[PDB]
Amino acid sequence: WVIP
Amino acid sequence: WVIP
Amino acid sequence: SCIQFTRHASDVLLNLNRLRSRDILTDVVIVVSREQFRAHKTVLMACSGLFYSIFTDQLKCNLSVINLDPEINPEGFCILLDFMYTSRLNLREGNIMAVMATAMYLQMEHVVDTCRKFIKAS
Amino acid sequence: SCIQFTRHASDVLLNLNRLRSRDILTDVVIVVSREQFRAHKTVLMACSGLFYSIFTDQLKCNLSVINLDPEINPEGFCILLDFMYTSRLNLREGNIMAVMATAMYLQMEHVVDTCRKFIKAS
Ligand SMILES: O=C1Cc2cc(Nc3cc(Cl)ncc3Cl)ccc2N1
Ligand SMILES: O=C1Cc2cc(Nc3cc(Cl)ncc3Cl)ccc2N1
Ligand SMILES: [Cl-]
Ligand SMILES: [Cl-]
Repeated sequence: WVIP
Repeated sequence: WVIP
Repeated sequence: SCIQFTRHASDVLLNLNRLRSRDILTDVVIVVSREQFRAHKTVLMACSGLFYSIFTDQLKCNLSVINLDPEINPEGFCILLDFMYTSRLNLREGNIMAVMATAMYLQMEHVVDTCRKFIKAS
Repeated sequence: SCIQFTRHASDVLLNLNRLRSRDILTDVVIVVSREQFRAHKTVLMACSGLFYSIFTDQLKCNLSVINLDPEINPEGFCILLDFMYTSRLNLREGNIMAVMATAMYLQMEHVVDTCRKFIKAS
């Protein structure tokens, strides 16, 4: 999971 | 396009 | 000896979401309490262990309406349906409990994992 | 303020390809000369400008069989259908001309672009  |  | 187009899967998902927003080729209504959600059975199956089981069933595969368990929160479902079609999860303090419970019911293991991690941190 | 799961789109496409290989929820047959190819209309639309136009047509959207132009090569179509479901293109010296022509007809602009680049190099 990432910060888009 | 890449070499997978 | 194939070549690969890096953005292909993302572009496919983006177009499937555009079809969903325009209600094109949607073949099922998911009923969550009073709320109705139109979707594509194949996308639901690709994202959820529960929908995979439902639509591979020789009788349920032909249903145009699926009613979820009355404990399922319509907002939690909406957040998860958006994630299915975009890869983006709107996880907030006020919805994390409903999102995790809905993801456990829908059998969306990666969402369950991040919810457990975010709850543990707080 | 969403979070994003990097592998989600690829995982969705992988599961849609698994449904295709097992002939699950396929809703159309594409006929190319004597050859038949089963697929999901939504995936074809998401990948091809031609299928997007066909299945948004109020009459054609309801057809279970689509016949392609007799000039279309079944092998070129097969390579392109595999690319639609995997992001992987089996581009070879012996098939590049048939793949480019089929991609131009199907309106798959990124495939047309790499075929033109590969032809130019040789
Ligand atoms: O967390 C999850 C997400 C998920 C998706 C699917 N859907 C498929 C799985 C296979 Cl092997 N082939 C085809 C499909 Cl559509 C099943 C279980 C789960 N669990
Ligand atoms: O090279 C290409 C690939 C492609 C795909 C689609 N399919 C869509 C486009 C839009 Cl805007 N919304 C929804 C869909 Cl399914 C149309 C044209 C082309 N050209
Ligand atoms: Cl997931
Ligand atoms: Cl393309």
